[PDB]
Amino acid sequence: VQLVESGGGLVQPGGSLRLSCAASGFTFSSYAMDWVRQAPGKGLEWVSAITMSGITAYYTDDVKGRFTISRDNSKNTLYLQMNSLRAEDTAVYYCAKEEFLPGTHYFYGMDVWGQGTTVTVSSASTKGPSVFPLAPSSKSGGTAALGCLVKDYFPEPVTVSWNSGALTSGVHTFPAVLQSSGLYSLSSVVTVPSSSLGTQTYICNVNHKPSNTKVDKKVEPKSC
Amino acid sequence: NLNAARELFLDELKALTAELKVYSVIQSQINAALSARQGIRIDAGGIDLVDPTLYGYAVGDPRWKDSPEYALLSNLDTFSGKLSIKDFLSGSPKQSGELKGLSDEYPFEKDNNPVGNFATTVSDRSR
Amino acid sequence: AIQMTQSPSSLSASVGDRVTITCRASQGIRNDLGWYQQKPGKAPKLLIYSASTLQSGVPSRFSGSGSGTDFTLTISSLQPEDFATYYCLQDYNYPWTFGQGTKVEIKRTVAAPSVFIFPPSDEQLKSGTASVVCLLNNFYPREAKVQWKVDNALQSGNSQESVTEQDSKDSTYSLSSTLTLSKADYEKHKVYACEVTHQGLSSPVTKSFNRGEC
Repeated sequence: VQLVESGGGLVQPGGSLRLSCAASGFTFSSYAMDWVRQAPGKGLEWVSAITMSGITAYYTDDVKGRFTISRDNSKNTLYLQMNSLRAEDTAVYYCAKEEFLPGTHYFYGMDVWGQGTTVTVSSASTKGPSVFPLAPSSKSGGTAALGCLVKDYFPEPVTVSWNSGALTSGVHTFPAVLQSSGLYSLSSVVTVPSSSLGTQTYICNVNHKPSNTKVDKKVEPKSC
Repeated sequence: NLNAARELFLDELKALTAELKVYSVIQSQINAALSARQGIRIDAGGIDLVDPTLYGYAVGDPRWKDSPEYALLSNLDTFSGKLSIKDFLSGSPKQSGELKGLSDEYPFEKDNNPVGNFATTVSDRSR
Repeated sequence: AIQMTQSPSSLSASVGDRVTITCRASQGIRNDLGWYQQKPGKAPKLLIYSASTLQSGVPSRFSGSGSGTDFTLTISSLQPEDFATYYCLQDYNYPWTFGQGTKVEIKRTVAAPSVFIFPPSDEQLKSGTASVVCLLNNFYPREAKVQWKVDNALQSGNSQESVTEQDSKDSTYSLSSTLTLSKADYEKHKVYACEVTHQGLSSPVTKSFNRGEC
């Protein structure tokens, strides 16, 4: 049994997307189907269901009159037409097969899920990050913190490594936060011995695949 | 004059008895659904009411076409060789009138089951 | 309509403990309630349906209970694989609705955050914005108050936080608070201070710098 979602991406407020879910390895026309979404950091929200026949659709309140669920049983495919999109619709959208009690149409839950497809609704244009050093403290044979501030990029994700992957101990790369500008921002930091701040070089390597930008950045102490 | 009038009233009584028979067939599909906590399609995906077997006739029996059941069904607006439950219920002419704006299915739900509400709508015509 | 309220929102326990999550409906939903497990960056998995029936393949330590409005997922002897978030779902009425979720985190001894503060880089200040970053590193529990003071003025509504997932090595958390100001407002003040209250710290720890003093 398998469900593969597709059709997610980037769209502006007021725009439209069509999600597809391709079913295989079971009789698609015999089971009811759902969309479930999960916004970043938040929990699960049931969005829509449709009967095996494809004739009767049900919707969660936020979505009524904006989204339309449908299916094509000859194509083994489930659809979600998303119109009048807004920022709050930004989420991973999961496709899910309903199961019935044996010999019934008595629905009890979703026992097979897809891997999900991401939808991002925003006014922002695609933009690479600015990387700034978080330069190690003035005071410290102790331990010192040291980092990179990866600021004003869009959309997610960025990856960050230190000294090309050679430095992994004590690294904490943080979940991004959405700033009020519509752009994301995050910091990666590392804890190292104070002694090394003269000898050891620290470069953070920041990849942002959506903009096709990589940025390497030295982080040295301040001028004294 | 008098024996002719008798036979028209037998033909009227035959036709009504046939209409009631079709409602019985529909109503028993609806109860089959209710029993299995199941939904029912009433469009082309549901049962075909132009089917000899439903009314006691075997498949190739030539007197099926002369039956009062086939007389009723094949004279409706909606008849097209086949006849869905919705086609029959919405079709005219018949003495229970018409039912407009029925959906193509009534699915099992857990509260205010639409199958149950359809059962009631159909039951208020066999009256 | 129907609102599901799980509790607790999160919960700490060790391998072997007996865990118990609760889900409450605002109206009667019979036994028409399921439990799902989710782990980070993965699809949800059905564990229990019809209030108490085990999905096949789910191990016997999981068990479900309840009727009407009050329900209960129970893990009898918690295992490494069970640290995850759990959601309840009612399907008695449309719209079907989920509970807000219950995270099951790994429990350990209290540990204090080492705190660090970072001024804006000179390079950023060319752009016209100033970002001051406070780092709490490797602490437990997750609860923590971080207060920005600018010349002893408690700052409000101009900072954002972010937290790592519990660490695979030492089960700690780390936190980043980022205070954001215009270049203008940054240069108009002198003492930039991050105050950190947390259980492992006997009294609040402050870290600070003075603007421009290396």
